[PDB]
Order: sequence, then C-alpha cells, then structure tokens
Amino acid sequence: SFEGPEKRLEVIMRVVDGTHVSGLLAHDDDVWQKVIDAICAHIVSREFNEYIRSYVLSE
Amino acid sequence: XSLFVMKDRVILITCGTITLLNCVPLICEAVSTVCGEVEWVSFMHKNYSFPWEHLSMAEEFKTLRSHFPPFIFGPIDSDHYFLYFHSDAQLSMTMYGLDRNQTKHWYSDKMLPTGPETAVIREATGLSEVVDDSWILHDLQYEPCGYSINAIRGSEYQTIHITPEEHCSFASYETNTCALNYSKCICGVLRVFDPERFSVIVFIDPDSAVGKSYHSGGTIGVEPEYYPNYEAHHRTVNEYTPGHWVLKVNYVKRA
Ligand code: NA
Repeated sequence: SFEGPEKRLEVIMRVVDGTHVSGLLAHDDDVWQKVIDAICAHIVSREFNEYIRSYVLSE
Repeated sequence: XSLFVMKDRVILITCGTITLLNCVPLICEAVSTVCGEVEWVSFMHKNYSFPWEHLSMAEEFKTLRSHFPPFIFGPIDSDHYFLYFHSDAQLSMTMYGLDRNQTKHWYSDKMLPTGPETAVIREATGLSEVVDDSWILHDLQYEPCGYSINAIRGSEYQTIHITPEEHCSFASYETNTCALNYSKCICGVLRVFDPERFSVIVFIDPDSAVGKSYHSGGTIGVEPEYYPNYEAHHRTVNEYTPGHWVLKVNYVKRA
C-alpha cells in the first residue's frame, strides 16, 4: 500500500552509434505496463509531451 | 508512485511497494531493444536511519549485480548508490515533520485521481503555486492517506510524494528544472510543507550551469541567507565519482 518508506530507481542509457533515433521514446505503453507489473502496481493515469512520458502509479 | 520516461532514462519513485530492483531487467531490455547502452543505475538504500525517519546493502548489491552479465559501485550521498558502466540537473528535497494544518488535506476515505477533489487539495495547500498552470499535471490522493503528483513542461518535470502519517510524516520533491538560483523553488516547496527539518541534494558537475556557478563560488540558492527560520547543519560535498559532484545541505527549524 501507499506508505513510507520511499524508494527510487533511475536508469540512464548512453545514446551511441546505432541507437534508435528516438531512444526509449520508441516504446509505447505496453513496454512500461510490463515494467510496472514487476512491482505489482498499475498505471492510474498518464501525461505525455515531446520529451517525457509521465505515469502516476498505484498498487 | 511515479514513472518518468525520457529519450535516455527512466525514473521510478514509489512508496511502500516491493523492491524496485525487480524492474531492472525489463528496463535493461527496453534499452537493448533500442540499441542503447546502460550507463548509470542509481537506487535509494538506507544504511543509516535517524529517529525522524528492506534488504541489506550486500543483498541489494548482489541482486543488482545479478541483473547484468563491468562497472564501478558506490554511494552518491549516503542514501543513494550508483552503478557506473564506463565507455542535466537534478534537485531533490526530503522533508520531515510536516505542517499539521496542511497534512489533513492528504487524508481521504476514497482514492481520487486528478479531478475536482484534488484541485481543491492543490489550491488549499498551495501545491498550485509549486505546480502552476504552465505545467501539465496529474495527481492521486490515496486512501487512507498519501498523495502523489507528477508534472511536465517541455523537457522539465517536477514530482512530489507525501506520506503524512503522524508518527513520522514525510514528503519529497524532485525536479530537473534548470535555474541559476534555486531559492524561490525550494522556498515555494517549504511554503507548502513548513517542515520541522529538511535536506536538499543538488548535483553540481563542473560542466553544468549550476555546477559551473557553484565551482566558481557562485550562490545557487541553498545557502543560509534564504532560510531565516532554519539553522543549517553539516553541509557535505562529494566528488562521488571522478568528474561528478553532489551537494547536500540540512536545515532544522528554530525551536
Ligand atoms: Na547550508
């Protein structure tokens, strides 16, 4: 449930020769739904712009 | 909670879930499917706890290692740890002992996503000043208590998480907004939470704008002249790996 303690994970990739022009923004929500499933949570809502896909989550 | 996805990174913040290391394999797959290369992984881990505030360090290090087939590992500040696979801005606040007149607004008998109810909450608490109408926002008020908000504005994000339990109330703030002086940003968040104590962690690489200023003696907004109701303690600067620097300041409300 939603209670302390807070947790945080960040993964940064290098864009290199051969990387897809859009990087991680090449993926649609199916990829991120499965990521969130791994912590037994789900997407409550979404906001997107040209730079960021933002997801609010809940168990 | 929150997941943010950008061209070159993923940020996941949660409160009360199972370990986020569970997400590392699929995030790495997402990187490899677009032919990127993982460069940094960082995770929060509490080795040392104080009264106002999981696996062991060894267990989390072993788990993270198991998700990869080399790198260097160590602390950033004392509560976050990195893996760096050798071949921007980030400011975070942690706040303890939240204003009790404010925290009632983050109790609810129903889960409520962005809507009229969270609009009332944001206006009543002043979150509307932190996340003004230049941002695209979405939020969630939890039952019995707790609150999360994400906001985006071009390449910038802000996010706040609130766990207002009376015994050890807590809130966090994070943003990648670039400013030369963060005092207005930080003090705007303090206006909402008026906490008994808080810390600010800022990244200060010499080749970043804020870091170039800091490394040349500039004022960046964390300094005591901006916090007259607080006493500063134990500023700590670390070059946590060659070329990369972190600053932590700590403030306690004058009794
Ligand atoms: Na200070």
